[PDB]
Amino acid sequence: NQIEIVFAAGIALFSVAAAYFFWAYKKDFNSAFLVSFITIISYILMLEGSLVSAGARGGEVYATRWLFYGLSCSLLMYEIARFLRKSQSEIVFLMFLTVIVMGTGGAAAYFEGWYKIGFFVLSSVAYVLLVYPLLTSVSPNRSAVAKYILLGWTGFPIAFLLAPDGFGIITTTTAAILYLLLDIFTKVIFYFDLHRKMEVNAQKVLAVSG
Amino acid sequence: NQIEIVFAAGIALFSVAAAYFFWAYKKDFNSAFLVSFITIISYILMLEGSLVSAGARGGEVYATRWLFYGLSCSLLMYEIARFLRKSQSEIVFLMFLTVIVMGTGGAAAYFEGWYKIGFFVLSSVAYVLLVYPLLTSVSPNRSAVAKYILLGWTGFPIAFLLAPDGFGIITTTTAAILYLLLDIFTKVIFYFDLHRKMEVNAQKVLAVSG
Amino acid sequence: NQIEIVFAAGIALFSVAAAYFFWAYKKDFNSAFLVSFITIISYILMLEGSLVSAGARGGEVYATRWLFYGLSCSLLMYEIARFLRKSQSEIVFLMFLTVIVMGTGGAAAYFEGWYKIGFFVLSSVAYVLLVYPLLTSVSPNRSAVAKYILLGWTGFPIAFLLAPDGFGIITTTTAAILYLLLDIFTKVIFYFDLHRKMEVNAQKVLAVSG
Ligand SMILES: *C\C=C(C)/C=C/C=C(C)/C=C/C1=C(C)CCCC1(C)C
Ligand SMILES: *C\C=C(C)/C=C/C=C(C)/C=C/C1=C(C)CCCC1(C)C
Ligand SMILES: *C\C=C(C)/C=C/C=C(C)/C=C/C1=C(C)CCCC1(C)C
Ligand SMILES: CCCCCCCCCCCC
Ligand SMILES: CCCCCCCCCCCC
Ligand SMILES: CCCCCCCCCCCC
Ligand SMILES: CCCCCCCCCCCC
Ligand SMILES: CCCCCCCCCCCC
Ligand SMILES: CCCCCCCCCCCC
Ligand SMILES: CCCCCCCCCCCC
Ligand SMILES: CCCCCCCCCCCC
Ligand SMILES: CCCCCCCCCCCC
Repeated sequence: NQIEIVFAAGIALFSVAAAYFFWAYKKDFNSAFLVSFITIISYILMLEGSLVSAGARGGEVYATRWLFYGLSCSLLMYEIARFLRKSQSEIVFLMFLTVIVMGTGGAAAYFEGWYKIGFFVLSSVAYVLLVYPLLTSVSPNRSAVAKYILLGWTGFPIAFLLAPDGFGIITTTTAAILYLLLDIFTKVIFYFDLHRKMEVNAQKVLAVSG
Repeated sequence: NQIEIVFAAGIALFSVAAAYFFWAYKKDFNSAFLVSFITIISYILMLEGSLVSAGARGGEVYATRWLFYGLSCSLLMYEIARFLRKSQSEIVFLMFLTVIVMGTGGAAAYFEGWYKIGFFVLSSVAYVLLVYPLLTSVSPNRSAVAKYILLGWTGFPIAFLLAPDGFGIITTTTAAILYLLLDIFTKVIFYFDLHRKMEVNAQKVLAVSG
Repeated sequence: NQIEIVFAAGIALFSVAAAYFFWAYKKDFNSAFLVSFITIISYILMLEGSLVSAGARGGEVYATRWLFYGLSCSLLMYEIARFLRKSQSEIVFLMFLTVIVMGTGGAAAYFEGWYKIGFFVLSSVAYVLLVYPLLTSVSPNRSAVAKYILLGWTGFPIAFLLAPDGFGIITTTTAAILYLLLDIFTKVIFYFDLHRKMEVNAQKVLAVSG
């Protein structure tokens, strides 16, 4: 009952964000639009109940959340890594790491016992490899970005461990509200905050070889 | 009984098209070959009955059709967008839209009630965003292409609404014949018609910077 | 019992290989690391028993093995094709073929009767198209590479036909040991053997236009 309302709020908010982002930005590759549109699909699937499995302490796990993050967060990571002027091959690497983090997180959420532990460890290893080059970047853009990695991206494995995906210390519904707050921060606030600086950065890189 | 014959015809025709396209074209990236080869796989899976679900008015839905279109139609969209000399980042955007249209169409086909409606709406929104830059292109190549978008690509959501995927006004078998006709048009006739002009266009773009 | 030990050995070995490859190579796009990390995930899923189906002569089939090869072997194929200085569009083509080979091989393994035969034929056709430009390459690098294609990549369809995936002449456990030997050869020995020559090749291509 309660969790349907959370998922409905997610559908509504990301529909508004997608419509806004498409209208506000240039009518070309709009990662902000795609990230939100994909998240709409993900929230509808969770509302539908398409793959709900038993979590810890009697909660539920919605492992398609994590699988769709493999797509939307790769777009986010493209923006972040470009913003920090990583090389093209490091951008691709970081995007691969991102997909791996999300895919193994979905496995860790769904599976049990030692499989959950094993997949959570692999996800965490790839995640350390993902954020270390972001957090240690010498780019002047590192601090604008660090707050998304530290409070947003890193909030997810913390929420995961508390949630039925992990130990089940908090309920399914409270976990879902937490994931929705983190989604708004990493997928919507991120662009309101950084869209213009990222576009200006993209123009400077285009104009200046090297 | 009848629908097995339709799917068998699809297997046979796309096997011949793939063999022809591989032989006829250069032994390099051959999108025509890949589009047909992928469609072969899709028809075998539908003949096998791998994920058949109940549609409207007592028909059947073969939602893997739509999922495989996310792969083969991205290759088609690459050809179309390149043909109209869209920028590299607009090509990628249009390819993303294409995958979204097909993925949400497969969800709309499979799911029911308000979920079918919701996913059909999201698919239609992405589809309007996909074809608007194609149909309004100033490229001299726009008219050669418009007939595929207007009669072929747009025939699919019309067939979908009539089919058990949508309202079920026509039977599963009649829908499948219609989808096969649309497949031959958008995946085979398309290349017989446009292959040479697309290759010439690709050569001119390679030779002339700007 | 016995096969759990094989899968555990795979988990252990690829974890060591991934850790070694990440440490040994440059902290940038590391295909050797990703190939091994992905294979870890695949072995954990097979140990878990996530999609086990009945094979021939009373064996078992682990069709997720083949599906994950579509990802790890595309990275390998990127390295191989680059090593032979194939053009960018031929590299993409070969990578598409690779995904098709693995995807249809997973279908052939899982399905039965004429579907197994049909999908094995399609996989074999794409595989001939994949290796013919590798085996006939005029690159001086062709011979270093030919032993991986001839003994490793081609060992898989042979093992497949013997295994419960195919005729079931050998048991599930013996097939799994054979696949693990082939994995170590094509994914680990490959890099110990060829890593330096591939990096030197990549530097020469970067430095010399044409
Ligand atoms: C929705 C938007 C974003 C940026 C989501 C990010 C998610 C993560 C960083 C999740 C990480 C995980 C870790 C590191 C390990 C356990 C499994 C998780 C997938 C929750
Ligand atoms: C097989 C070849 C092609 C070009 C297929 C194209 C399919 C579509 C354009 C389908 C579109 C859909 C729409 C717009 C909305 C409902 C769901 C559909 C997937 C049928
Ligand atoms: C794990 C690493 C590698 C390089 C795996 C390669 C696998 C193949 C070349 C498999 C080929 C198949 C063929 C050609 C036809 C039957 C199905 C297979 C997938 C086994
Ligand atoms: C303009 C360039 C955007 C690049 C988008 C890359 C596509 C990411 C797909 C990841 C699939 C899991
Ligand atoms: C500049 C565009 C880079 C696109 C990066 C692609 C990442 C692909 C990851 C695929 C993993 C499934
Ligand atoms: C059922 C008792 C009412 C629950 C009130 C808590 C809901 C507020 C959640 C808001 C999260 C932003
Ligand atoms: C020669 C360039 C061809 C580009 C092919 C792009 C690959 C599309 C994959 C889409 C996956 C759903
Ligand atoms: C010039 C090659 C452009 C390739 C476009 C890639 C599209 C990736 C879409 C991935 C969505 C799942
Ligand atoms: C069962 C009665 C015969 C059905 C004849 C209609 C089949 C012709 C379909 C051709 C579609 C191109
Ligand atoms: C440095 C360039 C590496 C290119 C990696 C391509 C991504 C392959 C994804 C294939 C998905 C099945
Ligand atoms: C130089 C990087 C080339 C990357 C090749 C992408 C191959 C995409 C195959 C997608 C099939 C699902
Ligand atoms: C159960 C009888 C012992 C089986 C011994 C064979 C195991 C050796 C396999 C090693 C493969 C490299």
